[PDB]
Amino acid sequence: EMVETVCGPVPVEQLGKTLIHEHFLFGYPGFQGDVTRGTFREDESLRVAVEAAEKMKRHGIQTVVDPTPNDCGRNPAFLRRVAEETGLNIICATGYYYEGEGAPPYFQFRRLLGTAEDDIYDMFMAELTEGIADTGIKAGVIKLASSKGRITEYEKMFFRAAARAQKETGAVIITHTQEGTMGPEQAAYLLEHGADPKKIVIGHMCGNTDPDYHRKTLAYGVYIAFDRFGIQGMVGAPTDEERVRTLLALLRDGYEKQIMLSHDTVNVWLGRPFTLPEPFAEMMKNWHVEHLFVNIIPALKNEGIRDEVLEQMFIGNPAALFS
Amino acid sequence: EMVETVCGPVPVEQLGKTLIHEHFLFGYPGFQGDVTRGTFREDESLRVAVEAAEKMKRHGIQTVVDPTPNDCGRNPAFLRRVAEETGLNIICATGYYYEGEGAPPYFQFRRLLGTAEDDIYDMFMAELTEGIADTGIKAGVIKLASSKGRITEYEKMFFRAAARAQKETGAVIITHTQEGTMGPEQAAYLLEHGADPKKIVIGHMCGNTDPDYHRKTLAYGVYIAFDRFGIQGMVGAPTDEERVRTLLALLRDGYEKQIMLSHDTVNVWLGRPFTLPEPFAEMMKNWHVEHLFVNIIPALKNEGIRDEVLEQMFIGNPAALFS
Ligand SMILES: [Co+2]
Ligand SMILES: [Co+2]
Ligand SMILES: [Co+2]
Ligand SMILES: [Co+2]
Repeated sequence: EMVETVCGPVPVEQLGKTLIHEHFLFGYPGFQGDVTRGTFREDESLRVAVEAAEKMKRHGIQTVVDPTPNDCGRNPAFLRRVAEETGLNIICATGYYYEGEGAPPYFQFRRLLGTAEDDIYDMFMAELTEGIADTGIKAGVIKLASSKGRITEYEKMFFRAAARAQKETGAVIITHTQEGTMGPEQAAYLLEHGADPKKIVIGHMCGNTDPDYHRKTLAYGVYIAFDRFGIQGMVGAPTDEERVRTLLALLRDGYEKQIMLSHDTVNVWLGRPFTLPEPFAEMMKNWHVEHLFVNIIPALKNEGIRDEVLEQMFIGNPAALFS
Repeated sequence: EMVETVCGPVPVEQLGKTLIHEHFLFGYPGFQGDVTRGTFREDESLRVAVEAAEKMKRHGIQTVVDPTPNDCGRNPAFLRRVAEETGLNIICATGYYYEGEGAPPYFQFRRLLGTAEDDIYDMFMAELTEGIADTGIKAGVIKLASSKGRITEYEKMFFRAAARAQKETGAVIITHTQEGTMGPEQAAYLLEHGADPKKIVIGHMCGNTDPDYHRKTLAYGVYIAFDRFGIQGMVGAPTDEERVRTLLALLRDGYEKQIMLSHDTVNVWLGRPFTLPEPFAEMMKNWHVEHLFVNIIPALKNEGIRDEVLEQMFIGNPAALFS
C-alpha cells in the first residue's frame, strides 16, 4: 500500500504514470578524483534536474524511479530538493553497480575478511528501513547489476543479500544487464534464493534484439524493462528501431503486463563535462526524458499499439510492481 | 627553494626529518557507497590523526608526505587541520591508484572520448600549480601506481601525463609498486618520457627481497623507498626481518643517498571499521608510525649503521629530492 520516496511514504495507488529508470545525477566511479576540474555545482545542477522533472510532468509523469548506484554518486538529499521543488515523486535505490564499471575494491576487501555479504545485507536493511546516511530518506528499491556474459563472484554477493532483504522487506529489485546478457540467469539466480518474481524488474532488456531471449526471461514471471530508449551506438546499444521491433513482437505476443519503458537518462553528469565526438553525438541526440513521449510512443501507435496497452505499461505495471 | 604543503609554501631547507610515505586517511574505492554504516566521523578521526602526528613529532619528525590517491579518499582540507593543530609539515599528492584497486571507470570512459591523457595532465597541472578543489591547497607530489607484473594501459596514461607535468613544473613523483614488481620498469618508462630521476621515488621497494632487483632500479639514478615497515603477511608483504636484510645489503654497497624509509600507515580507515583475524593481526601489530624509531632504527644501529647514514636517509635525501 505505501512506497518510500525521497519525500517519505506515498500510496502506491497515487504513483500514476511512471518512468521506471532515469538518473537525475550519475558519475562513473573515480569521478570524485577529478573534483578540481569537475566540481559539482549545486545551483546549476538543481536547475537542470528541476527542468528535467518539469519536462516529464508535461507528459503526465508523476513518479520516477532513480536507481543510481551507491558507488555512482547517488545523492538522495539532492533528489529530495528536486521533488520538493516540482512535486514529482522520486524513488531511489540502495545497491552497487556491476564489477566492470563499479567500485569493487571496498567490498572485495570485505569479502577477503569474510563479512562482505552480511555487510551488504546490513546496508540494504538500513537503507530500506531506517534511512540513508543522515538524510532520513529510505530507498524504495534495491539495485542490482551484472557483467557482460556472467554474474561475477562479487556481483553474486549483492544478489544474495538482495534476495534476503527482499524476503524481509518486500522491497522491489531493479537490475542492470550488461550488453544484452544474463537476463534469464539473473531471474533464475534471484528466484533460486527465494526472491519474488512479481517484485523484480530485469533491466536493459532492450539491449538484446532476439525475442526468444526476452521470452525466456519472461517465463520466470518477472518484469522486464526496455529502459534505454535514445541510447544508440554506445555501450553496445542497438538502435531505437531495433528496440521498437523487439518490443512490438512481445506486445503482439500479449506480454504487456510484464513490460515497462524508460530512457536511462543521465541529466547531470558528475565529474568533468565532456562532449561526444561525431558520429556518436548525432546517434545519441534523442537521449532525453521526452523521447518516449515525442517519438517512441507515436511510433508504437503508428504500428497499432493501443492506449490501454500503453497505460498498462506506464501506470498499471508500476502500481502492481510496488503493491 | 620552496615546496607546497597543505599550509602553503615551506622552504625545503626547513623540512628536516621526514617520513616519505604515510596516510592520515585512506579508503578503498567504493567506501563512499557504505556511507550509512561507514560514516566519516570527522572529530574522532581528527583526534586520531593528531595523535599520530604527535607520535611522529616525539621522534623528531617535522614533515610527512601523504600520497593518498585522489580516488582513495584524499582530503587536503582535513590534512590542513592536522597540520594546523600540530605544526607538522604535510605534503599531499595528485594522482590515481593502480587499476586493480583504484576506480578506473571514470578515466577509462574519458579514454574512449580521446581526452583522458590530456585531462590527467590538466588535473596534475591544476593541482600542482593552482589548487585542489576550492581549498587553496596545492599538491607537492604526483602519485603514480602500477599493478602486479604490469603497468597497464590505463596506468601508463598517468605515467605519461606525470612525465609531462614534471617537465613543466619540476614536481616530485612518488610511486606505488604492487607486490614487489615493476620497479625497474617504472623508472625506465618514466625516463623514456623525459622525467628527471633525481625527482622520482619508486615506492614499496621493500616488497621485493632480491637485492639485484633493487640495484636494477637504483641504476636509473632514482630514489627508492622501503616504505612499508610493519606490514607483514598482508598485501603479499615480506617480513620486517627480510626488509632489514635487504636494506643492509644496499647500505653495504653505499646506496644510502638513494634510499628513504617509511611505514605506509593508514591512521584512519574510511568506510566501516573492520578487524583483522589472527594470525594476520599479530603479524601486523607493529604497523604504526613509531615502529621505525622504536624497533627498526635501533636494529640498524645494532648492526653498526652510523648516524650520518640514518640522517642522510631521513633528512638529506628529502631535502635533495625536493630541491
Ligand atoms: Co544500468
Ligand atoms: Co541506469
Ligand atoms: Co601504495
Ligand atoms: Co600508500
